[PDB]
Amino acid sequence: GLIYAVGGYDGNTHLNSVEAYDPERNEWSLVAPLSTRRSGVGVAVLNGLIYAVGGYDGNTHLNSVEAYDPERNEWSLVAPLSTRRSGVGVAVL
Amino acid sequence: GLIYAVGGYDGNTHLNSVEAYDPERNEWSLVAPLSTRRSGVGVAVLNGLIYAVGGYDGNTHLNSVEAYDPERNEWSLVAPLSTRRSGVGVAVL
Amino acid sequence: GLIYAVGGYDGNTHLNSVEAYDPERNEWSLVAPLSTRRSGVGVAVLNGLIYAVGGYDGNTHLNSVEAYDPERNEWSLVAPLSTRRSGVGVAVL
Repeated sequence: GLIYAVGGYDGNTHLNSVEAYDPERNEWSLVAPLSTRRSGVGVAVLNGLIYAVGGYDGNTHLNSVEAYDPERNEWSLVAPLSTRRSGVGVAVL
Repeated sequence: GLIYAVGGYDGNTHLNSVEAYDPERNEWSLVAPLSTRRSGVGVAVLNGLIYAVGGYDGNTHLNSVEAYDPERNEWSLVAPLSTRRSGVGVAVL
Repeated sequence: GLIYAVGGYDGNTHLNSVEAYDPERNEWSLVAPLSTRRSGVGVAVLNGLIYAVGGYDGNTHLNSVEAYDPERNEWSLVAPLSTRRSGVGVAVL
């Protein structure tokens, strides 16, 4: 029941930070950041984990993928994509 | 059972417009626009509302967030992110 | 139970390729590509299909929309948006 906002680009850097919105309280709070800065990142939820797929870290388009476990507040890197992808769409089916 | 397309960038302006697709009829129709133009916007659905998170309005990267109620066809602004984020990934967990 | 990564931009071209992640095996595999290269594409899942909405193909911002049927491994084009939209957010409600 939370909305997670993962990465992106502010007016100054590509972001590794992640924040979560609680609609009951109308508040966002920062949680554990990604391993890598990622804008243009695709995000999906599968088996209670949040996957962050691809993006751009300021230095290169990314093929890496990492998964967030809310029960532990940590991200871990998993198998990368076949190709670097920023501006990627992600869905779970 | 509708697909909402929120904001974006055409070949001429960043967009505040929003349109909804009905697969039964293979048609898109325009609904109420966002308060702000937003490309690179993250969108998620929680408690029957559509949240539009961050993006870019042509003038600045955005920390603002707004929520759409389909029963009223209106968007309203809620608490902003801690940081401006365009190219942000959003998921609900 | 798979995560699909649709389109995007590598360090060399806008992408029509699509790959699917199986968390049980920690592997991605390439499936049928989109009709069009699409970065900045919005993706959502409705009635067992994956919709790819808008984006950019290297030549132009896109109003086209296509839908993937995993049982047939094919994409087909459906009704386009009213407006070209890349950097578009997409959700299903």
